[PDB]
Amino acid sequence: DVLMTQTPLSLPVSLGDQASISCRSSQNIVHSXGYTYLEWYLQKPGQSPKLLIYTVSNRFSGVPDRFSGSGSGTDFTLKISRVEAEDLGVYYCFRGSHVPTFGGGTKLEIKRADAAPTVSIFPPSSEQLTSGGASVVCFLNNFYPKDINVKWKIDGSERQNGVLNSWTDQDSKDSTYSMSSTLTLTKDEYERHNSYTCEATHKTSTSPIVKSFNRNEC
Amino acid sequence: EVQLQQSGTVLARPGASVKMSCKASGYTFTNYWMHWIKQRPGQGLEWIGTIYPGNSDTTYSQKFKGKAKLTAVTSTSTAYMELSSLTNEDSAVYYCSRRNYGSSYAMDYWGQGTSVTVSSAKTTPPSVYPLAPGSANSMVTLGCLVKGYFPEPVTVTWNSGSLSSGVHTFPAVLQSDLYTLSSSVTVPSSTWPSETVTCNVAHPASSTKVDKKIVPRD
Repeated sequence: DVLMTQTPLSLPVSLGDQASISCRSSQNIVHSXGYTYLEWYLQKPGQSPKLLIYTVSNRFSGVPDRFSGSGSGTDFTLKISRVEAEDLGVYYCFRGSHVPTFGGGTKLEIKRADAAPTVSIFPPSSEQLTSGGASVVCFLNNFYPKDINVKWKIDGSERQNGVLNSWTDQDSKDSTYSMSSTLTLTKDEYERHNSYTCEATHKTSTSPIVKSFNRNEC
Repeated sequence: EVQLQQSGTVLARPGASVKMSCKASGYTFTNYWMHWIKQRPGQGLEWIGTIYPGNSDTTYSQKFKGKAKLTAVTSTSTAYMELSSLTNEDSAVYYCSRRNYGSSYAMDYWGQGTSVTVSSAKTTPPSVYPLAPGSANSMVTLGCLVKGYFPEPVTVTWNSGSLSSGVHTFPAVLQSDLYTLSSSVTVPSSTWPSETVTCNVAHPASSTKVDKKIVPRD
């Protein structure tokens, strides 16, 4: 159907660099008249989306000349020169004609040197056990880029049910990302197994980072 | 100035209905289309529909017909959206915005948004567990697990907030109507356990505050 495909989903850049966000319509965006209704909106954390560019290349009042847009037919582009700190957030193209539709969005992020995650695995606390629950926490902190995957192994056997994941937003201090993975079981199932393993796969290594412990050992 | 003030936060049960308002001031309410955009936690903007206050004409996205009901009160320059058969997927922030034409052709003014949560959970305090290193380097990672609470939010600090850097408090995850989250903190191994490290979790809704001092797992 006439969707709005926006790419890329994540656009990391160095402040001062130029950023280009693309948007392609599955059909030629008609003409609302001579104007072509394709807008660019920016949404910063905890805020409402805000108008950047309308009718493909017209800059909304108050918007810096650093932002400019262009394109025609099915391909449109938002160009941001000298990206600055306050420009970080999520951009959305929008087809305002016929069937109004938003693009998937593009997160303008900071680029930095790759960094391998520091992985920390923790067995259930005796307090949680006292109550009959069993959570095994694993942290994968300060890694770059954002892409990563976690796999849990209970006695060398992969486990994927009962796993809860969460990711922080880029760290405003070292520009890294961090993830938190929690495998939750019942005390009984947890006490029926000995080996607990958390293992991270990140581009910074051809081999996965493995953290683990055995319930018996203390 | 054009202004759009939206009704406040709402908690609703599945199957029920909710009605939020978008009060307009600063312009000729009956001359512009009012649009409604939906945003799910961490997700992208999604066009719901629009209504022209001048004659109540409405146009809805195929995905929302039967879900969103748009009305408008001329007398009070207020637009309304009513959602039916609420489900968990309706939980989201809902924005209203006026689409201008003339000086600009786009949604130039947006409301602050109305956060709607759909849940059958009742206030539940969180269980807090300490995450401490199991076996006896230079840097040490500690943490706390805040599990099974409702509703959001929860505040986590370390050493009453005096311990700020090296801290990662993760976004909560919804699992079977309840929320779970964690917070890690990495410090110099010459600081722990010689110096104290405590996480302070507070949960306003349930009038609860919990402190866990991290201690080695001897």
